[PDB]
Amino acid sequence: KISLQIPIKLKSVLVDDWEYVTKDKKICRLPADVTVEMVLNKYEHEVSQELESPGSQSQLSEYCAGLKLYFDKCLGNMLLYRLERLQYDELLKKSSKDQKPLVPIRIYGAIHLLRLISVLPELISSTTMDLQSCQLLIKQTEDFLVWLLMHVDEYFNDKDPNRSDDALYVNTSSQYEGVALGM
Amino acid sequence: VYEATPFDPITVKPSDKRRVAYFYDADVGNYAYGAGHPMKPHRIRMAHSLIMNYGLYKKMEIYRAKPATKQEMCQFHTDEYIDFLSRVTPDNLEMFKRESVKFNVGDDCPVFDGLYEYCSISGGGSMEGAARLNRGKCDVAVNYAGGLHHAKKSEASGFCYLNDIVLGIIELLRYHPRVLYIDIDVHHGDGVEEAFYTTDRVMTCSFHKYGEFFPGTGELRDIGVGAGKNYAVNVPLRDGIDDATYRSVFEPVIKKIMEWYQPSAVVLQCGGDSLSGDRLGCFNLSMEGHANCVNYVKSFGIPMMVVGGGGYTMRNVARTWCFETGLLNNVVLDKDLPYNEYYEYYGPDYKLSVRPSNMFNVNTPEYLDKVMTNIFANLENTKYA
Amino acid sequence: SQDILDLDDLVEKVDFYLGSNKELFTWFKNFVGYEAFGPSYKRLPKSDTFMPCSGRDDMCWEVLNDEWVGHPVWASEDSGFIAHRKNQYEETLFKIEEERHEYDFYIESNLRTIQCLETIVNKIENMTENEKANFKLPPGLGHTSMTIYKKVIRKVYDKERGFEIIDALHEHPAVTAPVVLKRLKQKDEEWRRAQREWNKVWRELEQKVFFKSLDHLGLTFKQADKKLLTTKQLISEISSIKVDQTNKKIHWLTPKPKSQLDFDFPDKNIFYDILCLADTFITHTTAYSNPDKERLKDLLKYFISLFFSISFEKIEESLYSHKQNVSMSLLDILHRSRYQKLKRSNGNLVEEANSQGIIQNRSIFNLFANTNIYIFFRHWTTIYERLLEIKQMNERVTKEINTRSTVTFAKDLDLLSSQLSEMGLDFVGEDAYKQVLRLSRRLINGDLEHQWFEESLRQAYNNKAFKLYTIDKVTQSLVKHAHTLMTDAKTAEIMALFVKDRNASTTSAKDQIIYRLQVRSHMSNTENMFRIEFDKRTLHVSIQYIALDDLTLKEPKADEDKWKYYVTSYALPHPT
Amino acid sequence: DSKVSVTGLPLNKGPSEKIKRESLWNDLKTFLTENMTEESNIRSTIGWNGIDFENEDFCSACNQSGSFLCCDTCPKSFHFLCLDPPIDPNNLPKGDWHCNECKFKIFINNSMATLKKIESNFIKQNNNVKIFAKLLFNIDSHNPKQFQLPNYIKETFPAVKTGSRGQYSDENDKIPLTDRQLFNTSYGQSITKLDSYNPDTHIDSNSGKFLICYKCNQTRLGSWSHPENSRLIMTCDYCQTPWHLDCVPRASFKNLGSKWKCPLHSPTKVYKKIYKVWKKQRLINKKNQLYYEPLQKIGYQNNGNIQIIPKITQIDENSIKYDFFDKIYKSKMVQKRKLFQFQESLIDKLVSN
Ligand SMILES: [K+]
Ligand SMILES: [Zn+2]
Ligand SMILES: [Zn+2]
Ligand SMILES: [Zn+2]
Ligand SMILES: [Zn+2]
Ligand SMILES: [Zn+2]
Repeated sequence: KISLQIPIKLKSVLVDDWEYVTKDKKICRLPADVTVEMVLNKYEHEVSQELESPGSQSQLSEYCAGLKLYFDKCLGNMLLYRLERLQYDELLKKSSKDQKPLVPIRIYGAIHLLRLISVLPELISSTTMDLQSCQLLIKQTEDFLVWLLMHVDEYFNDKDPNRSDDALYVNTSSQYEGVALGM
Repeated sequence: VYEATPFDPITVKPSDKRRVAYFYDADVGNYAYGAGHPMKPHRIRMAHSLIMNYGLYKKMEIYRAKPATKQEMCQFHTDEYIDFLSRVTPDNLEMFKRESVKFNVGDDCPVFDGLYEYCSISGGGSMEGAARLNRGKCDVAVNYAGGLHHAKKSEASGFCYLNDIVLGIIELLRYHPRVLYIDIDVHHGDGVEEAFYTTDRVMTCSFHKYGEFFPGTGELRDIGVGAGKNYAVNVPLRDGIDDATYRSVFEPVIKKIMEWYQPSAVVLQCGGDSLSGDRLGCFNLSMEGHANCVNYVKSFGIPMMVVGGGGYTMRNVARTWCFETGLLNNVVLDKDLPYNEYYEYYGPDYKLSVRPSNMFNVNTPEYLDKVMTNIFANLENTKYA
Repeated sequence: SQDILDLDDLVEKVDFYLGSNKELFTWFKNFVGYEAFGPSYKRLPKSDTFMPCSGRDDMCWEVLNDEWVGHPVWASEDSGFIAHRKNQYEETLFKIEEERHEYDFYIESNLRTIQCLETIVNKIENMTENEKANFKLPPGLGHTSMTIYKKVIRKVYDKERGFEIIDALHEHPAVTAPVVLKRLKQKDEEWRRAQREWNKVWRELEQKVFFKSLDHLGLTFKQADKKLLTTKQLISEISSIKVDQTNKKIHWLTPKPKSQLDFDFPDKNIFYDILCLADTFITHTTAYSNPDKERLKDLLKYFISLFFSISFEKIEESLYSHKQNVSMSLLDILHRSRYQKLKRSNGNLVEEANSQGIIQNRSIFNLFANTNIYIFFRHWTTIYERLLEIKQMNERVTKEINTRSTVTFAKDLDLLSSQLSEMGLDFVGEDAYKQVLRLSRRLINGDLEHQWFEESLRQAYNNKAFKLYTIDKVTQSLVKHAHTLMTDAKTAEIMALFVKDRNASTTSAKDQIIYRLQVRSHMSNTENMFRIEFDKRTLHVSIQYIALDDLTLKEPKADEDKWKYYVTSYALPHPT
Repeated sequence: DSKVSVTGLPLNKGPSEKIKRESLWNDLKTFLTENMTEESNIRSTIGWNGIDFENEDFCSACNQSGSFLCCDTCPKSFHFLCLDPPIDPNNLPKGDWHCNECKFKIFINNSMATLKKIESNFIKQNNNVKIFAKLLFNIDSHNPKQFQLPNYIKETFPAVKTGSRGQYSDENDKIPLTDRQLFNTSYGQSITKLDSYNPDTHIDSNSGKFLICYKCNQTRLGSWSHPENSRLIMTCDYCQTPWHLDCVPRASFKNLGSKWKCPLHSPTKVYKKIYKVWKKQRLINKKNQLYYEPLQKIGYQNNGNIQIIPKITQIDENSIKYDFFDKIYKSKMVQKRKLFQFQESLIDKLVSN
């Protein structure tokens, strides 16, 4: 049984979100400023600048692309709370009306990536993967967590949407509430 | 600041004379919210009945306002909301299981019949009244059919669908600079307070009940944002208030506003669910304690509109509105009811009076002093007109 | 301290800590040198403030409000909106008018449609056969409201068949008009006769419930006088005044608060009334025997005569004159032997402290008492308070009942409940107060069942005289308390010293200390002591509590009198 | 016409004998109107023209009720939004709708040899993602559901517990009154708001003494022969200092949404307005938390998450005494210096004149 030991501050950030999309009824403002792709490209670029071994950087880029594609394919299935699903559907409608097939990675913020990571242990232990492969995955995502916690106040700052602007979250109207929750 | 002053009887002001206008459509009494509903359009008939048996038709001119059309109603609501109202009927409700949940029109305020027609009549009445005032043939317009102040911009909450008070205030604002909206229904008039929260040309002042009671809004600290800071006066009262305490709170706040805001047109929402014995309300007011406030507003002599409102027991509200109209026409009405078609409801005494109960008064004077102190301290800054 | 919180915000948050201590808080203020602020509205982002909103001109844009929104689920914390109580009789009064609305709604819709149908028939009669051949009736029937006639038709005509007949009406007017018109008339007739014949019973019922359903603080009152009148509550109120006075005494800027309880006794006939009530009660009561009956009457009579210093013979004349319109020292009754005999017969500082203070022509008097004397006096002053409240509303209620203009249009139709006039309970334009008293006499005697008393007090006193619903169960209480003063020997002897003291015409502080000590001798350190201090000039009665080490009299105002009481307290070697 | 109405019987029928027994003891002037009303169209805008497996009643993705589409091939049913992509109810799937799992099974034809074959195929194609391969294959085979935090992270905090429907509830919520609605219909009028009955609410239960009001220091109990001098003492839920509803000016009994907090709890947020954010952590309860005593007690600043004693940084009363004196005296010094520079610029501009 594998275990992933997230730093405490990111657990607090996750619980803070878990309240925000629950009984305060806010949602994630989209398209956010720092999507998933910018995060991971910055991570990989910064880590390849210091790493000298070839296989290290090969496994680095493999991890990057793999996390990317799996987020891309799983976001719709199991990363969204109940209240958000309506915004998701509306985004699909807009994309299909504009004839651009939807990519989750170029709209959604990093908080969903933290949601993914927080899930990841169950995702892996529900499978038949190799012990060494799952172990290297845990070590890898752990290094990603470390690099993320070094910059935690660049993405996850608080701004109180009800007063100034451009906070990471926004409020919903009563019609959006009614449709999304009480369809 | 509040100081206990007893109940002085209401009397007609001698000099203030004015040529009023009574709007009544002969059909609105037929509608009826299906089965057991606290507000119903039968009590719009009973009122008129009495005014036609007391013979006030010689004292003022009664019209019927040509109804509002979709474009005119959509000065406030969104196209989709107005349209969905104009389309829905209980046969094809199932076709609308997305909108009927978005717009809240299926649960507390059901769809019954003539819905669009009823709402259109109330809206057209309100607008034509503001217009005749605006143009100036009269100096008052009573519209006892309108007054749906909970209906928000894109959802009908609280048994009321079309928010005609907002349309009336807009048509008023077409000519008059500043308009003052005085609400004395027991609930909080969140529709109008919201729809003029970010402006300085309309000042809303609502005396409502606070606590776990519909609609849970209307604290004392909601005092308007944007350019409209300090231009909204919510007064949260407590249960069981009597006529004396209500008058002693009402009079100074309204005098202070009209000293400092200086409105050019008043819109008074004369609801009847603040009366003793209602299914919904929890106050303990009489007929005199409720006519006193309208008498006070009239005293100043500003072009004004009186609008209807709640009403959960047709006997109290019918007699109250007959009395209020009589008072507006500088006539104190005889306390014995003549013979009319609905003579049977008014038992057992068959009189024009409403009786208070012995419910326990809770509004402690120190509470009132603190509230009126906060409100005066805020209003200190509306001195510039 | 870390420049995290503002200055003025800190000042406000400290005010809630030093607010009642004005000196400390102003010292702190001068020492330191001194958006959604409403919790109900959110803000929508400026990406949802763009909707169709067809007919808005320029002005309706700058004046309306689109972003700032609020709704009764974020204010209600997702769970709220409690409702009122609405006691049973009130919903029983609701159902009646609900049925009324149903009937009148159907009748009036039938009328409003039948009249238009009839005028359309009037239009079609004078036409020719060719014109009725091509006549069609437009939707609306030429009227303004389009949906009510379809509603009445579908109610009467089996909604599927309702649609059938409504379309066959719009397209075949000349063949469908008379039959549907006649049937509507017939249904209107049947509905109308049933409506009036049910309207009889509706009134018959709401008459027996209306006032009983408008006056219900008075039924939270059959129990809030049997449970909130025990001695526990009675001592709790006054001990609370005492404790709060003490804990505010530490607030030194607050002056010395007043004594615990104050009372005024303006109207004197009510004592005569109370003695007559007690006499009638015991006269009916079969739990005591005749000697005990006479003992009870005697105790009430003579204690009321003395404590209020009311001349006995004037009391006797007033009481017998009361008994006309319906057709011995206190110690002598105090001791059983006396009662039975009379009934069968038919340095320099101490000396100056003791010399000053002998008041001449005593006008302010005292009573000291342990608990049961307080409870007796408490029941007495309560019952007086209630009866006085009524006899103050008396004149206005008489003027009200004298001007009740019965509308004979109703009384010929017997629309008014003659029940209370059938038994004659109603209050004639004479003194309503006398009628209330006589009715209470009858209730104690039982000549009227209780419900009639309650309904009489509701209708005659429209809503304001409910407290008398217990006028029986209170007097039985009071009388019973009186009996204790005869039996518990301790209380009898305390009352004995009361007779002595109140009988004394000149006394100093020293004899008062003697009275206190001799009374506290009868009850141990477990019992409490309260002074019922009487003022005959003003007729004011002030009850003070006593912590068992406290003084006899209220604290003096001057230092010389304080030294005087101290030295006269040391003059008797009792613990000061 | 024989169908019963609100009255109990058909409309064309008088009262029965049971009702009339248990309910008994033993020209007009609005004829007019079509003569006085004359229409008003004086308004400004009159120019405007104007195998039988039984399905579920739950969204097995979110385990809450609603209007849901059911499956033709498994008993599992979802709300119309809980799908990927979510399906519009206006344009329903023409014909039978098959869930992800049954569509998966019929795509694999119940043959695991093809399963392992296509797994080898997939891992052959994208060797670029050779690591995540199993999951990338399996994602399309699991039925959707809302995202629940893994319990191993709900446990890090003790004061974070889920509500009824899987919602955040941080113990500042009062409680599920439930049966209190039966209590709300009290046989004797003693409803929740506590009107006309405050004898024993002014008196502590266990101790037995009086509940004092911190701001006016009097349990005003009145007298229940004279009740117009009660003042509705209520007690907080955290600190329990009893307050008057007239000192904290609010006028209601907070009884349904949350627990009431006195004005004696310091912040839980900042809004610096010159506008920075929080100064308080969460409750990083259990053994895991590390308490740290400072080595320096006069100018250590470190946080606003202090803990007072006789990473949470403990401190002593006298230390904060010193630090507040430091704030006060530095503030008076800088205020004096601001006045000094103000007056000195004034004197410079005067002597220039
Ligand atoms: K405003
Ligand atoms: Zn209302
Ligand atoms: Zn669902
Ligand atoms: Zn399936
Ligand atoms: Zn207080
Ligand atoms: Zn507290």
